[PDB]
Amino acid sequence: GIDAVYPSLVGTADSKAEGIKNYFKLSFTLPEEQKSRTVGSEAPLKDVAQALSSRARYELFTEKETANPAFNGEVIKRYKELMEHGEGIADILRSRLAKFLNTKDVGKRFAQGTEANRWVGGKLLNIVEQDGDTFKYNEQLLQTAVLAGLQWRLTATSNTAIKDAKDVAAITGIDQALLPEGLVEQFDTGMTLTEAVSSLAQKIESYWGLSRNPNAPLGYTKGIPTAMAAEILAAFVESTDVVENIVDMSEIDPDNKKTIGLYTITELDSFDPINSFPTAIEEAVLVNPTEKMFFGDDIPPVANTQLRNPAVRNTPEQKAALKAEQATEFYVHTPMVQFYETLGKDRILELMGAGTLNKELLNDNHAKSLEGKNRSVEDSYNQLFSVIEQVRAQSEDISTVPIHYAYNMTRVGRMQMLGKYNPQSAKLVREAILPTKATLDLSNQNNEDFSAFQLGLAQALDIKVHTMTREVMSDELTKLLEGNLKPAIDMMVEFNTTGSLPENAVDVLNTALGDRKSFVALMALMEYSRYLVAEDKSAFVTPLYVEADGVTNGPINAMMLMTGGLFTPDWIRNIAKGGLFIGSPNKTMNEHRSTADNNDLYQASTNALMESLGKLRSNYASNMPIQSQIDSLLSLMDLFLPDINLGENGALELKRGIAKNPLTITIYGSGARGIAGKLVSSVTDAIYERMSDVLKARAKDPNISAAMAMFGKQAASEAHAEELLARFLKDMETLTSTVPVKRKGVLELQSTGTGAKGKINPKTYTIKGEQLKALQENMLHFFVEPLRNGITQTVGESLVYSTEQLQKATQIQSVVLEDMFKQRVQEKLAEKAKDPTWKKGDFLTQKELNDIQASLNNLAPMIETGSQTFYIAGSENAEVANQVLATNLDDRMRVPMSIYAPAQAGVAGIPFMTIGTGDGMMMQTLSTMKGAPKNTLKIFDGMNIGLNDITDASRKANEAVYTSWQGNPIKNVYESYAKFMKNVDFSKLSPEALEAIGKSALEYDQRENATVDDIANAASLIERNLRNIALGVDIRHKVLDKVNLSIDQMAAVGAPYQNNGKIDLSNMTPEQQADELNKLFREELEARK
DNA sequence: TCAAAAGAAGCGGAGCTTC
Repeated sequence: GIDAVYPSLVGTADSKAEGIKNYFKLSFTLPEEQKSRTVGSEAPLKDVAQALSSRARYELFTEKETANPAFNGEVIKRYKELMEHGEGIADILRSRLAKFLNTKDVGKRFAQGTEANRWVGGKLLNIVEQDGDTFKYNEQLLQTAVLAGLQWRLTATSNTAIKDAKDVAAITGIDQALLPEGLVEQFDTGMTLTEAVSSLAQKIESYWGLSRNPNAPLGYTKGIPTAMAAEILAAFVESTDVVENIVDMSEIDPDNKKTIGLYTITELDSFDPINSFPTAIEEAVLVNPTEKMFFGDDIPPVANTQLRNPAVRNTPEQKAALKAEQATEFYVHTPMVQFYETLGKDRILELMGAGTLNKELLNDNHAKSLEGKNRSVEDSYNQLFSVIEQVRAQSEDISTVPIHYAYNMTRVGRMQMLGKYNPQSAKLVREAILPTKATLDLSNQNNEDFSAFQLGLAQALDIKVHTMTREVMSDELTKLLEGNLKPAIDMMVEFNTTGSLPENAVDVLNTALGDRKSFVALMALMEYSRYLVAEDKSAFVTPLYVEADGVTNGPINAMMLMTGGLFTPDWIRNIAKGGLFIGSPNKTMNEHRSTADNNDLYQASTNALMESLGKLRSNYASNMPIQSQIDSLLSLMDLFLPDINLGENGALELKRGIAKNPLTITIYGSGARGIAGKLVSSVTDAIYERMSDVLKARAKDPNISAAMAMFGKQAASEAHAEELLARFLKDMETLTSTVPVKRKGVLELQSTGTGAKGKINPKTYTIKGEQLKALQENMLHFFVEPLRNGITQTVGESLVYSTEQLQKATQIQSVVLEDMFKQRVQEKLAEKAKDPTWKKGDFLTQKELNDIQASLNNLAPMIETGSQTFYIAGSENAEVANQVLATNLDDRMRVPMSIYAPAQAGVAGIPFMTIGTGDGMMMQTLSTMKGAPKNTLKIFDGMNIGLNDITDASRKANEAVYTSWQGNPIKNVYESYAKFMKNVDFSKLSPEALEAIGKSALEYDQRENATVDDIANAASLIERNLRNIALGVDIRHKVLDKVNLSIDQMAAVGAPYQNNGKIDLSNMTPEQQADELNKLFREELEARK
């Protein structure tokens, strides 16, 4: 079969033969059902080029009757030029093989018997054929691989993952808090070797259309395609389709020896016809294209497995979730597209980005951040227009072309729309392609329709819609439309009348919006002005939406899901700030915020921080030098952060804002040091920006006061702008030269001998490493520490205990799985080494890996809820194989061998379960529950709803929130950890893993003098802890369900979900409610007893 | 801290080494 297709390859397809053995045929086999239309073709480049030569030829080749209408003349012409370029890549490749065969007589040595086809750099020799006194590529495999390479070149960038700080830190080996400025931007805008080759390899093997033989070594099944990828990547470097950049980390940190390769794909012109249809190749080659747009009733198929987690199948309920979301039709809203278009890319960059930095006369570091904001917008813009260019071809009226999007479930159970730039992920696109729409009767402003319309406009305009009633927001929206926004409204009216914009459109918009500016705000100004000129106001069609938005969702979900003790009154008040109201029939978040408590969970945190902060000062009341450090750190923040306000007499006031991100990531398991670095970065980002202001201040006057140029705004006078300049230089002084150190459980100031000193240069200015670290330590001990205590005091110690036990449990388990998998890989390799057909370079077969994985089932690597499946340890590390998989023909581009294997979890257990059983389970529920809202856009912790169904959809959302609150993540972990605890043997563990386990289950002291039996007893103690917590959470949930509850967590609209609790707890203080709930609690315990 | 990983290259044909 396979030999009949490739009968001329070099070698014998028998692992037991003595001479050259051909590992291509030994590792692959023809599939049952055709996957690629090139297998069997003696020249895929020519055949595919012919197939692309005309719509008629295309249709026949793909055995389809009609072809994408986007496949017209211009596109056809661009694809002809691209095919000719494919021949260029092919020629480069053929020439590289020849050079490889000549150097060090590899070719001659290979023909004489040297098994060079097994070297990390010669696996491609498995696809060559004998030709005279040398070898040559098999044209079918080569060309097909080139076709794969062309598709990848056209759409790889758009499919890349977004790299945050964590990623960059892991890649570069530089602490996340110390990354220079545009470093993250530089690495997010390029691909690492692994990222490039991996996606390229996947594409190549896919186009080859064969199947992996389960009994073939991974070194070949994965190696041959990866080796082909490396060569194609090298070829693209030679052709300049791809730019390679070797980043030397020794400059950005003299101690780092890592030199990292970065790969960027030369972008095509935004107006290139290929963009209107960049999947023509993919769609001709693959019978089941996994890269295309979905129009009409061409619905996306349902992913069978969790994203990048083949070991986990999407449960039946999750599959139903995906199906519902993928069936939703999205539509282009022409007015917005025409607006973006009339404004133009350049002006949207000015308006929503940094618009033209050409005046490269602004702080060097600030300039790198501004450049990043521009990129995100620009790429976002071109991607939106490439999409409408294809849509446009589908029909005469682009507003009526239905659009479907593929989705998939992630590790933490979220339904992520696939693709970097889409409605779910890109704000710019979100306002252009919507699933929402409604026909409203706005003829009377007393109608409910108008009231929904106002809600939509107000929320888009940044009015805190969930903090007031419809009525009150109705007045606030009006005062704004007729106020600061009127000039922008009038302009939009003209735009929706003649199609033109003034020359000062950016200024009119920027001035009318102020900090309310955003893409959704542009939609609001657009929709209101459309309504104004509308002929028939009684039937206004708009995609404008209202989002049922979760209030402090993550922290509230955690409190609700993992608090496991008796009920507390602080807890009852605090949980009310998240939508759970006890004894208040039909109460809404709007009434709660305006009538009972105007402070949300972020504020409560900030207020607890302020108290814990004042407390810190007392413990050092006399220590003048410490008081001054705190005061200086507080002074620096007040100088640049809006959330801090030191006032005249010293009154310290804080906004809920400074606790937003920290409260959130502390729920995702973040450490204190990490939070501190985030805050520092905020400060520095603002300083760098103020440095640009100064530059721009003296360019506007060469004599402006240094102080006046930097604080002319914040100040009210001269000597005043001098007081601020005095605080700055002094704050940067004490903060970079002196840092707090915790000794004997007490704080002590220590000099760094690396303080900031010298004449400030507003353009070169930069807060370096040793100075960033200093700010970091001050921020850590004088702000974050008290903030962390405040957070804990707010969410509850009980919840913190649960997350600790959860982390510990999931960690310990991840360790064993990891150590065991690694060991059993070492045992098998130990056998293979005794086999004459095997070689040190080959790894194990997929079968041998599937067996090793199976040998771990009894350790319960999976966590089940009944509707969701989690595999916390799952990952793709290079640690298991610990070896190169393949290199290019120049002995470079050495790609490490990655294997799907369990790894240490760290704190990952927390985010996985809180997100998974929290917002993950909720949205899943919301899209599959009886009467599931239709035509919405779900973004994890919020849902966009068309103006016509905001009431019922919001209520269903709150109901979904309620059923997700019936979850018990700890219980699920208990179930898994308990099975694990009865099959694990801590003596089979290396001292390495045995030590990590001790860290989680044993208190620092007992670690050294700890036997296997010691950590086994402790680990066993953790089982009981979880068992107890799970039992508590379960009682609370049942008890809480017997009382009358009103839930409005997905606030905005004011449609709370009523649980019909029979027991009435109205007319009671939280204290009374706690005692009553505990009576039902103790009572329920007895029941079980 | 979750969402996905992750250094390059001589000599020799793996994996130690130096930057």
